[PDB]
Amino acid sequence: TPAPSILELEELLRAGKSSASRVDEVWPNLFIGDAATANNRFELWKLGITHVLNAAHKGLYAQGGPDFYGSSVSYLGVPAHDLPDFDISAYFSSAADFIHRALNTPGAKVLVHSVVGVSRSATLVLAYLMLHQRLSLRQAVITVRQHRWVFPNRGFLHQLARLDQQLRGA
Repeated sequence: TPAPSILELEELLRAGKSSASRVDEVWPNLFIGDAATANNRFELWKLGITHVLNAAHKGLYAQGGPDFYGSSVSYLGVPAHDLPDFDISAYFSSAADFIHRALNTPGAKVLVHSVVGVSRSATLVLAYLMLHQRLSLRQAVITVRQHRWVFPNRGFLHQLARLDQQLRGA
């Protein structure tokens, strides 16, 4: 079965959740959210978030230790731009390892976020699902789309389909 075309991807992406929420659990203890969500440390505390992957990080790519004040014990900042020519695939492995290590830690919960929680953040979660949860791209999309409306840009879609080809041997 070949990897899906961009057109097919986009049709898969539009079929799921008609919903606007700021943050959604899309896989056990794994959340995708927006900037508003990431910038309210009290609500992250209420949610039980222990690990934060900012897919729209401003600055150099960087990991962080525990938050000066907040509940977060570990931060990863991926300085992606939401552009089709941006090489987000360079961060798939490191982002996916961060997520994996956290979800294999009893009691941890991970929030991956970006400005609107639609493209940069979802792209990394899709790659995680493919890398570590044995899912094809289509299956990663079907998984996520039930719980949040997501829509990686076409450049990112290409990169995820390349990854789907590499992992499955097309």
